Amino acid sequence: RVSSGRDLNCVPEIADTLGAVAKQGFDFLCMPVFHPRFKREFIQEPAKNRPGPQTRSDLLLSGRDWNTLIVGKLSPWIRPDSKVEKIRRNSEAAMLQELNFGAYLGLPAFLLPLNQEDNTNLARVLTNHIHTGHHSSMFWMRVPLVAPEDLRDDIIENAPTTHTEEYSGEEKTWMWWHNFRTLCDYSKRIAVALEIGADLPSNHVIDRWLGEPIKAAILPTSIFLTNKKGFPVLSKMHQRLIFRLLKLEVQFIITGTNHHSEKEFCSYLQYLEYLSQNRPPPNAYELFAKGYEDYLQSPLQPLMDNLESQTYEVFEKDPIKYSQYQQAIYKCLLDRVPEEEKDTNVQVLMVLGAGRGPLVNASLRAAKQADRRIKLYAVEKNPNAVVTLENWQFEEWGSQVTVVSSDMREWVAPEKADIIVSELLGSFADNELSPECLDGAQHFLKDDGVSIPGEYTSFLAPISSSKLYNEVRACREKDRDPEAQFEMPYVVRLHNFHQLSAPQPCFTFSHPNRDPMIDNNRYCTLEFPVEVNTVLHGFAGYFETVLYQDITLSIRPETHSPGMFSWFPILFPIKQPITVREGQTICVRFWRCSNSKKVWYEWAVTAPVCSAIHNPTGRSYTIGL
Amino acid sequence: RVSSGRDLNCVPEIADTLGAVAKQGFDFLCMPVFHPRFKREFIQEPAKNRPGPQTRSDLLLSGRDWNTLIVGKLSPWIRPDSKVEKIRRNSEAAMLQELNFGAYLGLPAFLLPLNQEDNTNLARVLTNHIHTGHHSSMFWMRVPLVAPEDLRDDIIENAPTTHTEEYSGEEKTWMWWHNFRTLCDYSKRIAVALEIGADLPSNHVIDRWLGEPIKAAILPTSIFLTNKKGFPVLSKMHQRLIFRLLKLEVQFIITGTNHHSEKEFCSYLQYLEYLSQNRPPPNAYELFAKGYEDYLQSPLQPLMDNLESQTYEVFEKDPIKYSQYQQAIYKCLLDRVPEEEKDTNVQVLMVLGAGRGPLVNASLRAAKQADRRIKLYAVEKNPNAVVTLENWQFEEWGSQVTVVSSDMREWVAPEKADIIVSELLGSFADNELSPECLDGAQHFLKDDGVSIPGEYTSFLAPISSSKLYNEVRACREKDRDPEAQFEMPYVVRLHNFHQLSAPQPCFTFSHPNRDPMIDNNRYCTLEFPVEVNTVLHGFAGYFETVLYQDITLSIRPETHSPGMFSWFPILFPIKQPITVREGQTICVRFWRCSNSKKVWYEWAVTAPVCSAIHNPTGRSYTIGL
Amino acid sequence: MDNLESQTYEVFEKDPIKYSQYQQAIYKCLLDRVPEEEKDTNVQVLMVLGAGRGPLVNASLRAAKQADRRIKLYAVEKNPNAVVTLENWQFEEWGSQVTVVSSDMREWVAPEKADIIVSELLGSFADNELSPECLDGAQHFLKDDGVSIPGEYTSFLAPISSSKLYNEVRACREKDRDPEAQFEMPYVVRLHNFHQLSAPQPCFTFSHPNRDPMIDNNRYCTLEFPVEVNTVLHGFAGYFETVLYQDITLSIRPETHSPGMFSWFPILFPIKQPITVREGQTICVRFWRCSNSKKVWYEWAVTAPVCSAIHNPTGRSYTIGL
Amino acid sequence: CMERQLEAARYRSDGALLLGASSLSGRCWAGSLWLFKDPCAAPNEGFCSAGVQTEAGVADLTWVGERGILVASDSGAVELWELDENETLIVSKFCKYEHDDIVSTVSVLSSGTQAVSGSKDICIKVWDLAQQVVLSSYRAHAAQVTCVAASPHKDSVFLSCSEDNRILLWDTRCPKPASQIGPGYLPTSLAWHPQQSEVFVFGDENGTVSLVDTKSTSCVLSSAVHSQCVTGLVFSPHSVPFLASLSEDCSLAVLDSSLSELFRSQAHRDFVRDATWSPLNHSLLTTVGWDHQVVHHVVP
Ligand SMILES: Cn1nccc1COc1ccc2c(c1)CCN(C[C@@H](O)CNC(=O)c1ccnc(NC3CCC3)c1)C2
Ligand SMILES: Cn1nccc1COc1ccc2c(c1)CCN(C[C@@H](O)CNC(=O)c1ccnc(NC3CCC3)c1)C2
Ligand SMILES: Cn1nccc1COc1ccc2c(c1)CCN(C[C@@H](O)CNC(=O)c1ccnc(NC3CCC3)c1)C2
Ligand SMILES: CSC[C@H]1O[C@@H](n2cnc3c(N)ncnc32)[C@H](O)[C@@H]1O
Ligand SMILES: CSC[C@H]1O[C@@H](n2cnc3c(N)ncnc32)[C@H](O)[C@@H]1O
Ligand SMILES: CSC[C@H]1O[C@@H](n2cnc3c(N)ncnc32)[C@H](O)[C@@H]1O
Repeated sequence: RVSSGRDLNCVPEIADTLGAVAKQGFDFLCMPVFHPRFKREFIQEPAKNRPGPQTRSDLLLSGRDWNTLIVGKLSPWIRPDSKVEKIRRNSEAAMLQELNFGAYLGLPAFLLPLNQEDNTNLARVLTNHIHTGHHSSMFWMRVPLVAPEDLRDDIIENAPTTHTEEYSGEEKTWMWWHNFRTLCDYSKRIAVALEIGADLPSNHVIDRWLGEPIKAAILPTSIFLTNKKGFPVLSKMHQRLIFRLLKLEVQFIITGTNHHSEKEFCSYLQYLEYLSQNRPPPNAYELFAKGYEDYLQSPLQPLMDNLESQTYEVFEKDPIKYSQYQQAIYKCLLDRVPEEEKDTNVQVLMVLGAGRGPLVNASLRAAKQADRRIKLYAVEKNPNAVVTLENWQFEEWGSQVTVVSSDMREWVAPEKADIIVSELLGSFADNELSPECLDGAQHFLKDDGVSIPGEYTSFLAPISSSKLYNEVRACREKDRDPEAQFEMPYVVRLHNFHQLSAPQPCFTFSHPNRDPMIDNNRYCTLEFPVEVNTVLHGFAGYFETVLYQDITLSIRPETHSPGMFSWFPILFPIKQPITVREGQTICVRFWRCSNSKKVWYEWAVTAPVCSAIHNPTGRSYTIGL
Repeated sequence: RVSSGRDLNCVPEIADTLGAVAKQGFDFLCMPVFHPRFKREFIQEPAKNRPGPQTRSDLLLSGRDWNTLIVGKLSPWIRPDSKVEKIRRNSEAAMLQELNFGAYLGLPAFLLPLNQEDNTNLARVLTNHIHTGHHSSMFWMRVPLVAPEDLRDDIIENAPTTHTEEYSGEEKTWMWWHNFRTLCDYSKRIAVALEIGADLPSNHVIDRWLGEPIKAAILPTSIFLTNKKGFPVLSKMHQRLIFRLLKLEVQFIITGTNHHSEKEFCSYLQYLEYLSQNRPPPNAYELFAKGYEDYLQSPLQPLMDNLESQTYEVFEKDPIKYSQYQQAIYKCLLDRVPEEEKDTNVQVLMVLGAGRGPLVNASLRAAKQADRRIKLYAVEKNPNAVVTLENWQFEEWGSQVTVVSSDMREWVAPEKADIIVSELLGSFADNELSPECLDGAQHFLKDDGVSIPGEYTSFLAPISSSKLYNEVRACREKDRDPEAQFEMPYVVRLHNFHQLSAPQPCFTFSHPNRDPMIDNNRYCTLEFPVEVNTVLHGFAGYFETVLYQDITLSIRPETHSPGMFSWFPILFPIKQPITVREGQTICVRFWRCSNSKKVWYEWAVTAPVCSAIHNPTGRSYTIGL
Repeated sequence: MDNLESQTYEVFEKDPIKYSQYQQAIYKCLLDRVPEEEKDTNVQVLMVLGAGRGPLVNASLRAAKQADRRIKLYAVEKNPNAVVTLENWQFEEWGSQVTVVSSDMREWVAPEKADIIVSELLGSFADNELSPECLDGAQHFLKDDGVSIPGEYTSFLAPISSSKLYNEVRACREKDRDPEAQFEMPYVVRLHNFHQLSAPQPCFTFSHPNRDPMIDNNRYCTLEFPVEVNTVLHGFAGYFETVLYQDITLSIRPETHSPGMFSWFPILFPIKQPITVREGQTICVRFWRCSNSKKVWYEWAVTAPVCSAIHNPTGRSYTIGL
Repeated sequence: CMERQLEAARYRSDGALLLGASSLSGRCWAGSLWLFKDPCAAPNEGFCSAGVQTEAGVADLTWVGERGILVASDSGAVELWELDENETLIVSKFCKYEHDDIVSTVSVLSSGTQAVSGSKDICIKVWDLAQQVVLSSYRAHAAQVTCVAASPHKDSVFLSCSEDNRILLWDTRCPKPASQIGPGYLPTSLAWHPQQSEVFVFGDENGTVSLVDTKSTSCVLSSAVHSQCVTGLVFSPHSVPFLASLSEDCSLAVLDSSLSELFRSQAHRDFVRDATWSPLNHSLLTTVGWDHQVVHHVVP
């Protein structure tokens, strides 16, 4: 299904017009609330006292129809940034009037254009309207991919079009948006209605937009080609852009008149639905992740708190993760004891952090797969899960598995293990304190012992997203620092964002740590080449892990384990967005800090401009040991 | 439908038991998460190291079944307020353990008993559990109407029951609750499971409870009588209490064994459903108000802001209000001009605040009803509604009605009116600035002119409600006074509350104000006799209004206009609850204050103890002029 | 909304330059309004709109004794505490000549019309103390040929650099309000540890009497400041100039500052986030003077070299009660 | 009834008056065309020779000969309506929806068989009225086209002005037909000089009327005539014509060759939308306005 609307500038009868466009199959109608040619005077007489009514009556539709089917359009003659003072004042008054009438009607969205560089007074009036009264209407800024001045025909003799390429010039429209939403202080009610032209711009211009809050994509009828049978179609690149927009779940607005006059008007919408039905099918990960798009999740405590039963239940259903663990254990058992010893040698395995016992059964299956003998310990610090473990050990496992209700850092082991197995990795690998736990546990690992995972590494990549920046900004809570929400990492299925550079490794940990001075504190500097103009809002974080030799897991996008839903990326925001030009380098610095009680990250951007050192001394985010 | 559960203390097989009680028709099952007889040691050996499992496995049910069908019950041997220190420590540890296991299972509610006076350490442990981790389980404090010590048989020779009556003694159980929830600081997750005995207490004890957060009513099988056919039934007073509880939408828990052993167990639940189907049918007001029960609504601005279209649409559908207005206008027209003048005399009517024109059509109908001539002005300050008015005047009304887009305080009238009609009354009558508006308008009323409404009066009544007190407490917002939410009135369909005294008149206004020094500032003192022990949390506010002679409107409960949904009561909270004993008098003081820009209320309780003067100088709530 | 304290009048009464300039303005106006052959036949109606404790009243008396012309004095004051001082002085010294009027000039129904109205309602940003609204409410009892002193005034803005003052504004965060409200209000401050980045340029201008049928004190202005150093912008300093009468002027603008005049310190419009400016770049700022029936406030935003957020929208952090 | 917002008034050679009106407020946003052979009786609906209702409002119109009427519609359409042979009915001939927005201006070329249309869709289109098709579609402007005006004698020459602050002289004989004639205030109205085929006049949104000689890109003369936007400019039929200027300040002005004011009228109470000179009495000037007034002025 496609949420699609019809844009019109001429509505003689609202009932007739709405019925017609609904019979065509559209879901909403973008129309003017005042007659677009009906200019109104507010200051000087006699036009000041023009007898009403000023527009059509709200009684022509029901409240539900107004609330669900009508999008308002600002009258085109309203120009608050005109250079004539009279026109400025009249446009201010008329813009306030039309916005107040849209709020009166309860319109879900209102359309305002960005068709020039200077929209300062427009932003002033819109911000004042937003901070006046109690209304919940969205505001769609209509902005084109290519400005009309850069689309005009080259038919003016003494004013030819500059055929030379300008990288930032062809991006100017984005700046029109960026300044506007900057003047309005990133209001969550101000979104983008992106208008697509006949000729698409270069790729970088289109790359800018996809991290922005696009709620609507406007498709004029003039951009539709004609196929062999006469139906309106789109070019292949337009289809690619439409697919990308469908992933963003924007609403599609069809404007202009019917140019394929042999066919009816519902053919354009039919072609849109055709593209939607013929979109690339989603993979298993995209199905598991549907619903979590750009949903922020605050930091949890892996040691201070205990996991709930439903959490184990859902994260137990990841077949790829546990099949990889089983393969790692199987290869390790085969490489640790030969076939001539398959009966004489029993291997001590210790599942450090067993939960409800998925790695215990993985070890059992790997032993039945390698035809080797194992002796199993299942250590778990969560007593609620220890109940599950002990019930399973009484009903199924038996003598082979020994359940140990303890912290691995606290457990005095009766013997030493040949293999220790754990799944303590967070989204940033070490952000759930796997190094500290495995360091506290490695004293009962044999001198020739093996840890699975063998090693892990975190990765960082600068991202651009007004959506996620606004989502983090909306996390301000009473009774704490008004900027503490920017000094903590979030787990989030990143979606409406723009990755600015390739992910680069940040922190690395190995087990057993063969160093006499085991120090898990870290300081790392990363340089990211940026080859577009953009606005940096934070750093996405992934990880990779070597379980055993070639057996690996990864949420890094380039090497992502197929269909593995257990880990979403992490997000380190920054308090203030940072402008980056083409060719500039984003230099960021990350610290892994700790004391005897807690562990936390600190991070700061040092190029192209310096940010404040975020989360100093863990004042906003720590991980309890 | 009735949301009903089965209480049990013996569950051999959770699958079998849940299937059986679900086949009986219950919606949930109250059971123990540990075996109630399975006492556990936490300090001294050897019982400290008892091998597990400590309870049954969470895998016996699915996550959804745990989350929707199981209520946990604290083990009966757990006594945190015991006088033996060993028992205190073991009960603290075991209570934390069982609450953490209930949170692990994701149980929607957990049951804890209040069966003695001192539950201080129980409250300490429960509060610490509430402030530990991230869980969303409700906590049902099981408390009886009559304590078991006051229900025991008089069969102890040397310890007879005191047959003398004690007013506060027979209320002791409520105190058990009141202290507990007071120690826990009115936690929204701590509710009451009220247990009903065979013999109901006197009426006042039952009166205490109905303002409290009761989420469950527990009905033992031993309290059910036996009718002529052998089915379990209840007494008439028990049926009355069950009806009152059904209005509160509590869940009903059936406990005890089957004592009507000729019938099955579903007969008790069948009788409950029978009572629910045979409940008194709701009136029109209760139907219109269903959904708004105890929903707080912040103060609006009748003059600073403009009303939305849907608001006019919904408040236009009140036939009683506008029929009363029509009758008032009709009687006034008949009493202002005789029949011999019915053609020679045209009456100037001015609807000061016309909106979309319901009073305009009411005046037209009243003129067609009295056979008199009228000249209509429709003054409205909301331009969005002026659009509706002018469209109606062009399509229907015509020359008779003159639409005036202006504030009545600002409008220079061309002539004087015989009758001015308005509907500017809020829930507290004058809280929407009807006096100021009509004072600014009465200069173009004829010296013999009539205002409809002729007069109005506000009423106040002290109320008791932990529910609404918690709802107001939850209105604390960042970036303002942490106690500003207590210094403003709310519009709310009061429901889970206890009216403590009869409503008494507060402020009165008449129109035209025939006084040379028109002063709308007021100071009033009200004394309310209280004939129960209770806790005061605020003052409910109603109003009455004389539109014309005997034509009246009222939201005062004793004289409420039938089926009129336009006005909900108002609520003036107080920052701190005030204890009131039987026979004491609640003395409250209310000020109506104003300057040139705004109007606000100030209020303070002066007996039996003094509160702080609420909303001084309008620092938390004003009504813009 | 508030009334001035006695010590405030006491200290701001001791500015000899300001009141000598006012006296000179009144003297020149009296000489230019009535010839010598009329010096005895013509009495001039003077109205001190906002008299306080009566420094402009005595200035008018001295200017009349200096020009040898006759005057009839009204001293209008809305602060009753100062009206006590005025009435005690009128009983002890002034007498029949001065009529004390305890009222707001916007509310006072004048018995006659004035030849000259004199006021000192100017703040650090000229119109930030609502002199335009007050004089507009008062100019209905000014003669059609009447004179207002001050005749006109103009505000000036200049971008500044100061980590000191930025930190001082940051330290003004208070509980129970917007954590960034302290950046959305102007401060009066003797600027010191700062760097003026460009020359001051005029912002808003007001004249009295306003000879326009549609008297509108709302304003929108755009200022472009050439910057010839690398720097960090933290806010905008504000000054003012005022023409009391013809060549008689007052000014806190640094280039034309009235010598030894301590009555007005500069004003400071901060911005929430510092803005980096390179050599040769232009700081483009925009200022709005907004109002409704109840209050007046300023809104401001930087639009070059990068955009700031529109500061103090709809007066959510700072208003001037009417 | 007749829609209140009277939009266009045009005198025919024989003396009749053509009125185009639109409903810019109320329930229905349509339009209508009217022909009065008695012009003094306008705008009475019972005193007209012919009248018809269109589907949308009339943003602009112009005569096409003696019986044709070309209409720019709010619906994005250009529609030709032909008058009756008894001149008692106005019947639609064609109605083509070729613009993606409101068609705001139309002008018949000197041959009388082709037209030029401008719209808020930023494009200008050349129409062959006989084949009822679009010959060419140009997108030279960067904003909505405020006005187009065909040259009175050259069939391939016309002027355009848009909100991109561009005034364009068009000769469709060149591979690049548009030429820019110079940034102050936006141009709104265009009027060719009836005798000098290389002189025109343009009004701006600020109330100024300027006279331009196309040989030298420089304002020969200009004058602030109105306080608000100059919405129209019409020359008189005199041997040496007078210039009628209408504006949103609700006033009509009549200027001479040097843009000096000879007549000033405030008879209108709303926007003055069109003025037309009587071919029978050259001192008679009929103006229409959104106050639904049809005023007949006697210009000295
Ligand atoms: C021992 N044992 N016994 C039985 C089962 C187990 C394994 O128990 C666990 C328990 C928790 C976790 C794991 C294993 C590994 C992953 N880890 C990820 C966190 O570090 C960060 N969160 C996310 O990334 C996240 C958040 C929300 N939804 C997500 N995915 C959606 C898509 C449909 C589900 C992902 C949490
Ligand atoms: C002139 N004109 N034209 C067309 C129509 C009109 C009349 O327009 C209005 C508009 C608003 C109001 C009135 C009339 C009178 C009542 N008044 C009550 C407020 O003072 C306080 N609110 C409540 O009590 C309240 C809140 C929420 N829901 C409630 N009831 C639910 C039960 C189903 C609806 C009640 C608001
Ligand atoms: C009618 N009447 N009768 C008797 C006396 C009067 C005149 O009464 C007044 C009262 C107040 C004001 C004035 C006149 C004019 C100046 N105005 C300035 C404000 O707008 C802004 N504040 C500053 O600039 C400021 C703040 C603090 N200290 C400053 N200077 C220090 C240096 C030693 C003093 C300056 C306040
Ligand atoms: C699958 S998430 C990691 C699992 O190991 C457990 N765990 C985490 N840290 C420790 C620790 N230090 N000692 C024992 N178990 C742990 C957690 O309770 C969870 O079941
Ligand atoms: C039915 S709620 C009261 C109605 O009267 C209007 N109203 C309220 N105050 C005034 C006022 N002072 N002048 C005119 N209309 C008013 C409101 O906009 C609303 O339509
Ligand atoms: C010298 S500061 C301005 C002086 O004029 C007074 N003033 C300010 N506004 C008004 C007003 N509207 N009407 C009368 N006096 C005023 C103040 O109280 C102060 O004394």
